[PDB]
Amino acid sequence: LEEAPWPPPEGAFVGFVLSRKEPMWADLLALAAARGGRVHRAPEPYKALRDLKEARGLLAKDLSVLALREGLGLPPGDDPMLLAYLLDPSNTTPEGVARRYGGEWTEEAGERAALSERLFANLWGRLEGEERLLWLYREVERPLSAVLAHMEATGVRLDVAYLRALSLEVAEEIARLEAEVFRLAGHPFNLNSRDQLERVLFDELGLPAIGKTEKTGKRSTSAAVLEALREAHPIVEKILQYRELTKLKSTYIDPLPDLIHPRTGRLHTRFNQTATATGRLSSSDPNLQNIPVRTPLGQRIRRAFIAEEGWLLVALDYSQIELRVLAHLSGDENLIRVFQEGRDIHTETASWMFGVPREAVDPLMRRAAKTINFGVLYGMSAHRLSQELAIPYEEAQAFIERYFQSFPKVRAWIEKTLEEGRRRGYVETLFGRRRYVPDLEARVKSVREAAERMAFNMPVQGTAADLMKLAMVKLFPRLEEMGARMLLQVHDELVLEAPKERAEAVARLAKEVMEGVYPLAVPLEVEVGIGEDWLSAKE
DNA sequence: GACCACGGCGCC
DNA sequence: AAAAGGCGCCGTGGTC
Ligand SMILES: O=C(CCCCCCCCCO)NCCCC#Cc1cn([C@H]2C[C@H](O)[C@@H](COP(=O)(O)OP(=O)(O)OP(=O)(O)O)O2)c(=O)[nH]c1=O
Ligand SMILES: [Mg+2]
Ligand SMILES: [Mg+2]
Ligand SMILES: [Mg+2]
Ligand SMILES: [Mg+2]
Ligand SMILES: [Mg+2]
Ligand SMILES: [Mg+2]
Repeated sequence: LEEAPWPPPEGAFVGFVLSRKEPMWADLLALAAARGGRVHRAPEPYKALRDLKEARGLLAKDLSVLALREGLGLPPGDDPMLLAYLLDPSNTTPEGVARRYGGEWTEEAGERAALSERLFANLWGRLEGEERLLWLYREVERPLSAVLAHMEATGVRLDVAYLRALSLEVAEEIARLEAEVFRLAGHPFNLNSRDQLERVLFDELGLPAIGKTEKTGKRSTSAAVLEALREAHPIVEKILQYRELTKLKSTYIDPLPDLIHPRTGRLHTRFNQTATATGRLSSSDPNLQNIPVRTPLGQRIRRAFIAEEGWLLVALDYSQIELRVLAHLSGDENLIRVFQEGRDIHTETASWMFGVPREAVDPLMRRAAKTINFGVLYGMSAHRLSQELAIPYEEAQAFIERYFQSFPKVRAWIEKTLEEGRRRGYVETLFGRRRYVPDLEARVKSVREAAERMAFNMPVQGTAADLMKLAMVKLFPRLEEMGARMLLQVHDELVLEAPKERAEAVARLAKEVMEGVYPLAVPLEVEVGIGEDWLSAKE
């Protein structure tokens, strides 16, 4: 390309280099643009940002997030990553996409701009005739990138002082647990080392091995194995308690307060748009899609996520979402009827599990039932189910039979999906998002059957993901108009922040947008809560 | 200081 | 651990 002075003309493709991967934390080291046989390199990258109308190119959203951080309204536009991801969701990195579709991801901005331009050309050509993938690009992925940029640049408020205090309390309880473990072992060792713990449990103490690890075949010390050993030795329960506390402390309580941004005073995640095999988003640096909520300490941590002074959090969560999607995809009359009548399969399963009437089912019990309901749907074994429920194998086997007997057209949809997947090489969501699964034709049964579970899960999980993405794209401009903010997405949940005076109105509108996004053969229902913290907003 | 593979585990 | 699926981050162990 012919070198030309900055600035580029409108429509140019951008290339940029960051000091680190996270756009909220990165220094913009270089900026360039390419169009019409020319490359334009910016002498001063930050000032040069002001010249662009949109970020068009590889990782466009990251540049937009940095621009928004700097107080510039620079929206992301075309991004070859999104085109590539729609063609094949194994396309997740610019290194891989570049190699596959015509170039090399280097560390120079001008080369990145040139690459973006030519990749766009080639990938756009590949989507010619792919009407359904093109619809996803234009109606979902491209506009969603703009929404995600705003979410990333906004961040969420965290009660740092509360977490710092919590750390000190948890540290004292961890000390009590570890001291007991070492007493019971008869000697100290590194309790954080599963290799050292394996030797203590299975060699030094008398305990029976229950299972083996996947890659290296060591005797497992997983929570599932320890659960099976609860009655065998007092050290086991102490280890389980130690694990719960150290997991929460090392992953959330200690690291999060150190990640507050100096300018915004908030915690900023990244929402990765080309990261999963099914079309789900992922969240990283830090992951805010796995904040604890199940246990009492986990709940205390979730309460640290709070609204800005004068604002409230609004949390919205699709009810039984993958079951509703399954009803639509499979067309099972019984399942469709369940949702037309307003029943709750999670509450029903929970009633059976704990042997209590539906009115007696508490939230933790219902959570337990969700694990069981989705476990069974996506192929859990009777053995595993029997162990997790602590019921005889025969009882677990029976539950699985009746589960599918109740909804007969589900297994037929699974078989049809797998057969088409074998022929075409891919399975697809309602909207035509594809996942390639070549191991459907594997000659090794365990491999093939694992592939089958991945394959029939994808249309369900992916359709639910598509629906949420479409809802975000529709909702965002409405929130902007009301002065509200979209903060987080957690798969089938959104967390918004609204001025107190408008929170009730925002909650109502968001619920309606989400429920009416793309009507199915069954109603979509959305549960909504409002609160000063994330935990209180979900109750 | 960094990378990796692994086991393990937090969420959906 | 066991025939649930989908993620990212932890510390360990080993290395570079
Ligand atoms: O926390 C637990 C275990 C509970 C404790 C175990 C027993 C304790 C008993 C104590 C008695 O005193 N389970 C986790 C629950 C959260 C979950 C989940 C999953 C979700 N999905 C998919 C399917 C689901 O539709 C979608 C969104 O998840 P949710 O929003 O949580 O589920 P939902 O939309 O189906 O139901 P809901 O929103 O109406 O609650 O993600 C899965 O595929 N697998 C899961 O395990
Ligand atoms: Mg839900
Ligand atoms: Mg949810
Ligand atoms: Mg209104
Ligand atoms: Mg190891
Ligand atoms: Mg792993
Ligand atoms: Mg699981």
